[PDB]
Amino acid sequence: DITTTLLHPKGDHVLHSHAYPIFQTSTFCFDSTQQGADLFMGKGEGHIYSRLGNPTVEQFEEMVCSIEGAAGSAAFGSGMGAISSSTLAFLQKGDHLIAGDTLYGCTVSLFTHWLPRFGIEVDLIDTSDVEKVKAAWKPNTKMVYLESPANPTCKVSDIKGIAVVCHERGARLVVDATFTSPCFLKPLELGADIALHSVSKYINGHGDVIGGVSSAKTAEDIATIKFYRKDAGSLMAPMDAFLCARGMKTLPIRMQIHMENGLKVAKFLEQHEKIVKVNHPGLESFPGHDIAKKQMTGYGSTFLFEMKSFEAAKKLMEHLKVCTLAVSLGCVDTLIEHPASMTHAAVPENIMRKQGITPELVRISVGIENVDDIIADLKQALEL
Amino acid sequence: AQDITTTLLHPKGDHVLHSHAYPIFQTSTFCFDSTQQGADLFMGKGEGHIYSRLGNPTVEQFEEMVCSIEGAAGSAAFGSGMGAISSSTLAFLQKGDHLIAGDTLYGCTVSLFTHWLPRFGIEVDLIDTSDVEKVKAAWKPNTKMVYLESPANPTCKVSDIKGIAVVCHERGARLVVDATFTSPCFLKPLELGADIALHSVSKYINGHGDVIGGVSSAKTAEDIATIKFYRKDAGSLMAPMDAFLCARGMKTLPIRMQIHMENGLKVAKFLEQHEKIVKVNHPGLESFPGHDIAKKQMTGYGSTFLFEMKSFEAAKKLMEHLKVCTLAVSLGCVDTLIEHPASMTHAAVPENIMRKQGITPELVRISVGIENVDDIIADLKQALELW
Amino acid sequence: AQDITTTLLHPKGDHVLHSHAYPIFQTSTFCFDSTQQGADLFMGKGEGHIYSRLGNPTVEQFEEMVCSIEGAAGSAAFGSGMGAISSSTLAFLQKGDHLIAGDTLYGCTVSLFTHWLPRFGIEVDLIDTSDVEKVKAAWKPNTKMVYLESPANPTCKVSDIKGIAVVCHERGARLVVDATFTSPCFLKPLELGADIALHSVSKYINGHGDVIGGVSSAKTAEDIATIKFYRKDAGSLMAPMDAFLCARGMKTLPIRMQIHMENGLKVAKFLEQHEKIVKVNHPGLESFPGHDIAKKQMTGYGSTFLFEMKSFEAAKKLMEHLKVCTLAVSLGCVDTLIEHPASMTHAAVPENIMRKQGITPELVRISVGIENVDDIIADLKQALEL
Amino acid sequence: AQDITTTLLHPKGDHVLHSHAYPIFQTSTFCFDSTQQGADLFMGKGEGHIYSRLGNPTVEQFEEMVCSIEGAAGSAAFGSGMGAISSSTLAFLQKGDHLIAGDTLYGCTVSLFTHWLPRFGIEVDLIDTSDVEKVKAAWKPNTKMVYLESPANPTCKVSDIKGIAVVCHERGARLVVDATFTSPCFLKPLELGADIALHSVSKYINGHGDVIGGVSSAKTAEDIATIKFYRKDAGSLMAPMDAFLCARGMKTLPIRMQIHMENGLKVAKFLEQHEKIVKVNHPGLESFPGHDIAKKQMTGYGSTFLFEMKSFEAAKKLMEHLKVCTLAVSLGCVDTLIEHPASMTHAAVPENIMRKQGITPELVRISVGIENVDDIIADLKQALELW
Ligand SMILES: C/C=C(/N=C/c1c(COP(=O)(O)O)cnc(C)c1O)C(=O)O
Ligand SMILES: C/C=C(/N=C/c1c(COP(=O)(O)O)cnc(C)c1O)C(=O)O
Ligand SMILES: C/C=C(/N=C/c1c(COP(=O)(O)O)cnc(C)c1O)C(=O)O
Ligand SMILES: C/C=C(/N=C/c1c(COP(=O)(O)O)cnc(C)c1O)C(=O)O
Repeated sequence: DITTTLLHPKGDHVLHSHAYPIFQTSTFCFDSTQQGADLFMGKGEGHIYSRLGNPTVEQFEEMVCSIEGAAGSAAFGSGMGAISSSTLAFLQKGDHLIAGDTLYGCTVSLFTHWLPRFGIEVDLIDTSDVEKVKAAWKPNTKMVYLESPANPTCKVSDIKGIAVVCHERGARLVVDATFTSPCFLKPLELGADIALHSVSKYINGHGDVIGGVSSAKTAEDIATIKFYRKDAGSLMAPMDAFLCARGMKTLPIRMQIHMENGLKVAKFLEQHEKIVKVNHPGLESFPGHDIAKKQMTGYGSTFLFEMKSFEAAKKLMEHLKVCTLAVSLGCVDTLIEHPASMTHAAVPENIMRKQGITPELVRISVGIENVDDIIADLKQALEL
Repeated sequence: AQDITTTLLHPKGDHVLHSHAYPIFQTSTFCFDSTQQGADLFMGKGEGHIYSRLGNPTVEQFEEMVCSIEGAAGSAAFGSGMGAISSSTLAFLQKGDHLIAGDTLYGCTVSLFTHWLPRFGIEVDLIDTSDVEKVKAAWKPNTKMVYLESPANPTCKVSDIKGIAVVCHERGARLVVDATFTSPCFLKPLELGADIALHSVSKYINGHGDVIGGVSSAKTAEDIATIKFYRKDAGSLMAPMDAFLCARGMKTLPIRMQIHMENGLKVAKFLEQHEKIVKVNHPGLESFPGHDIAKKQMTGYGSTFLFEMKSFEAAKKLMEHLKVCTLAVSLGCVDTLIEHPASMTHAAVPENIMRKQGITPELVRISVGIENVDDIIADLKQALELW
Repeated sequence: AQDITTTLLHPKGDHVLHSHAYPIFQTSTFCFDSTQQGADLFMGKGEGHIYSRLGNPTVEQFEEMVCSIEGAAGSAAFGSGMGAISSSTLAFLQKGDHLIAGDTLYGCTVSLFTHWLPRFGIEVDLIDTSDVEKVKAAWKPNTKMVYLESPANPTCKVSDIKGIAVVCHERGARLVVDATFTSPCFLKPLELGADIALHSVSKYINGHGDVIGGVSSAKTAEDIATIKFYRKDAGSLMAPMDAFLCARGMKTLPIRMQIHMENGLKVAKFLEQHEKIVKVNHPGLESFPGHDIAKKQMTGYGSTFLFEMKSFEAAKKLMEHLKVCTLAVSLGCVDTLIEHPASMTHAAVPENIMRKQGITPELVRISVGIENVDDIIADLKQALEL
Repeated sequence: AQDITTTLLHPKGDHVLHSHAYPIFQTSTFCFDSTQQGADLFMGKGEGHIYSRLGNPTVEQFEEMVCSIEGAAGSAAFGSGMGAISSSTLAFLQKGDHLIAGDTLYGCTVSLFTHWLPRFGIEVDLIDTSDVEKVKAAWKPNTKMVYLESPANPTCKVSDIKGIAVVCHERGARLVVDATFTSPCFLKPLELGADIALHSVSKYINGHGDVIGGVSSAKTAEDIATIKFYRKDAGSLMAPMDAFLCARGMKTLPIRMQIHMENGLKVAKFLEQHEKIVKVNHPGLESFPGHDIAKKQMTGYGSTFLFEMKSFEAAKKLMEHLKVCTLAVSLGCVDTLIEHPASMTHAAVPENIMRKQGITPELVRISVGIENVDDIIADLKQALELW
């Protein structure tokens, strides 16, 4: 399994240190002018300046790279840094982007407010249907951007299918795989060109850092991403890379519990009288199931369910003793949130409708607490 | 008027659990009391926090410190100076807009303005901003922004910020000034007419060579809100631990800058009179073109400057035989740094731009630290006197 | 009743500024509202903080977490396991007192008991604590404390904590137990009758090999107050950053221990049936001397144990041709560690005490991590075939 | 002779992976090349590391900086000043030995010496060490150590270190000096004859009020080894992150101490001439007993000192109405702190020792920071002139 690989990453120890040191430094010394000049031309081994490359950050990069099966990986200050760099490194004025109609709030914001200002045409469309992608296609389409399962509805897209369309028609396929982690979803393995995550979520898993990572199938593309990063300036700080690498050491073990717990909570909720419906990709009733079952080796533990009214949703969210009312996901403890008024509050009403987000929906992120304790907490907030 | 040393040591805000040092909020998310209290914070209603990308208390304390020396309506911290530059430009500029920028800029700003902006349909001209008439001559009906570095990295070329600000204000353009080389102790672009002042905190502000970060300050509440809206989507964030270090570094900014200024001038004068040195580009020297603008618009000088040797081989012999100065890029550190712009910080700048910047293989850039100045001068002197 | 996994993920206490992760109070000192309020806090009156050596909120959060698994009146965090050991013993023992300690202990514990305590006028007898009668026989009118590790470092020798605690209760002596090797998931000494339970946090509790720290937990409020009073003067503090990392590490302690246990047992059994191996000392093996006491007193096992090679040359050959296991001291990390006690962790212990501990150039100690066991066995197997 | 400022900015030792800032070795253990190479390291042969309790690279960098200003054979870092004091005393003293210590000491040092040492069969007398004759009169055949704090916390009482060192040297006792209040910039006890100089690093050395730590330096390789042998068993360690912060703090130590010294003297003179102030105990004042000794044995003054108000009520009124000084214990921070010894730092000192120490409810201790001195003085003045 992946645990051994993550505990035994490639490369040398620094001064025989067992834990890899924190290179809390901005700059690096040169042995000579020639050696420094050589490093700026990409010749020889070594470092220059932490924005171009930091050993502690590179160590975390290598960890993600190996699990993704990439040619390379780039860490950023946030998921949004990885997202904006994995798109604006490639898209320019006159290009067209097709994006999933259902996305994290700030991704909607990026694609909807910023890209069109830079002359980039953007269409949000229902990517759970490959033919809708073929129809939205234009002669200037350079990229398709997917989340799958999507935030917050878990809507599934056919990554393999869309990848074939992209390869045939000369477009990059970019997949935000935050919700599932690289334990269970490896988009590069499905034909995607770029796979990215908010490391703030499962990969770090401890709710104490914000970070992003992007991984590219080709050496050229990862180099472009790092060239953009050098100029856009969204970096992972060395301390944060130390914590992300450290949190990643328990990643495969944490996901196993996340997946089993998310599944059990979802079923509990699904057969409860108070719950209209549960959107979990691992349920036989959920419309994305057959594709998700086939394209993923497991499931994350964040999903959405429907209450009968706003009052009922508020009442449930406000009477949990173990679950915490908070945005974010993928933390070791259970989080709960209300998309309409929180993570997706700023989404234009028209895109809101297309996503199917209403005041009755509540989103949960199941931690690794004992399941029966979290089922019990939900139970008393539902019935009592 | 309370001195700046005092202001930086006593920033406004409540203590947290009576802690003397401001804690490190190494957290991603924040808890809500109720769905209403959370919904409201997302609406901008009420006091509190949601998520560190949107606002982190440790970072916010550092932003308050900066906002207070700058005299701004607000400040935003970033993962790097480049994060601050991207967000202070691309937050306002859009396809069809025109930017006038100084022709002498930090190499990666050159790359940003030259490779990325045009790909986004932004028109860019690099102009000699030391001449206001040339800025006027480059102006177009669609000009939206002027971006300046003064003194410029690495040649110390001085631009008339005041004079340029008048033209921006008459014609509806934002004036954005990168004041990294001088620090906000000595250069306050918002007091000179700029709309935005920004810094690589990586340099003087932090001062200890152990953090990369950026900060941008705006004259107007609206502009700082727009910048932070961009930051939220573009994602260049200062990490809580890095904010804690920069705020800590900043506690000694005024006294460090006083020593930097005085050391830098003494080193420049020593070099200026040395047989081996052809020319010294320090804006505090009377021989420097633009000394008169610099002395009127600033209140001191940073300690990073450029000088000319007789040859490239002479520059290398100097650079490689120092025992106190360290050969490395960056600047504004407590210890003295030295580098060769032509093959290092500015090695990727396109040939025509490098020629217009005046960067040759004979040039050496020094960033003088806070060591005893006699030790620094004796180190340079022994290297210049080598067999 | 809430499960321990849930308990560790939901520590008691107020959030600071609504922060989800508990903040790192990297501060030395704290402000007072008024002279009266400062003065009151110095007298233990009212709620609040003064100075991090007396108490730091980040450190106290970690302390609360540990106090909960142990079932203690209170816990104290220190700069190291040795700080915990020194403070848990010398806070109580004074000139003329007598201490009985297990004869097989961590090397620096031996150094502490054998070099420093007798200089402070404290009499120390190291005796075989796996036999309760040898404890009774070694007793004196001035015996104030019994100190144990079980299973012991590095031989895993098991003592009957519960039987020894009865003797201590009867005779007016504190029982102090170093439970580092087992973690508080599996061994809770305060539940067996011990007065104090301590750990090198550097090991399983943190579990990520990147911090050094100690913790001590006491059955009574008066004893933990005494320990903290010693700590105020001796000055072995846990740093706020390290407390943040230990609390964070501890968030996964129960799942990590479960894997450590099952992994360790599988590796012990593989070695027990390999022809190159004379014996395996794992308290969870049916063939191990104190197995019955250990099954009864503990609810699982740590994954650090000792095995015997045929010669020094074979032991060396094994340790130096492993590709996954790392040659290094320490234990309880996420990754597998391996060490040669005779020349490393216990190199400094006097011949005298080494004879009685049964440590020889042929013993190798492994600390099995949470890697896939099949990878650890494959590494071991490959080295044993050269 | 290279200045101390330069020396601290340019410490000996190789760079790690060419990193300009020294990395933080947040690790517990270290890998061995072979069983022989590890065996060797346990015997003390070869270069390298084993385990962070025995030695950590980031902590050793901080130790070398301290060793370099002290002039020592080696230094050892601890989790606190109290860890440095414990390990500097109990590593040497054993049952039957006798210690002479100053009668005016930091509260917890009093607790250590009067509560813990006697329990270990060590005999202790607290003596007025400002009188060398009183030290000689308290000497016994078994005296093994004299421990001094000078100027003492909180009364600034001055001991003659040099004169007392002569007696220690003649009679085979170690002289241990706690030099926390003055910093190693201004007081170097190893140059005056001490065997051991120690500090709470939590104060001036780190300077930023965000770390608790201790350091002890010895004149002899054998003594520093014994101190470290004790440390490995007593377990008071400086954490790698804390060592990183202390080393970074120490980079500005000389300039910070220069401002502390000047500010502190100016505040003392202001208070000394103020109608509301009865007496000022600053060892830099001509009116202070022991000024002549302090001026001869130190090359400057710390900025923490004590003054006497007309009453407890007057003291409380002053302490509670300041806006730039912060009411809190500790000292040597960049910002100004103020404290009431009688009910705070020394509230736990036995009545007899407190009468000997001279501590009354009328005394206020101020630790003067690096704020502009006019701002600090104006803040004191407005509080002293309250309705
Ligand atoms: C508060 C944030 C939430 N999500 C964020 C997120 C990001 C953005 O990642 P940074 O937050 O920039 O690291 C990217 N991609 C996905 C699928 C996401 O869900 C949340 O929903 O609760
Ligand atoms: C290695 C870096 C050098 N400069 C950087 C720099 C930045 C960029 O700031 P970050 O490096 O992104 O924090 C922005 N603005 C100015 C005037 C700069 O000098 C250097 O010159 O040596
Ligand atoms: C290198 C250290 C090893 N052990 C340490 C240890 C300590 C001491 O704990 P600090 O090292 O002070 O945290 C206390 N108690 C026990 C049963 C221990 O094994 C080791 O054996 O490999
Ligand atoms: C709050 C602390 C104060 N003092 C401390 C101190 C220590 C003890 O050092 P740690 O505090 O253990 O680093 C040792 N030696 C001296 C002369 C001291 O002043 C104080 O006075 O206000």
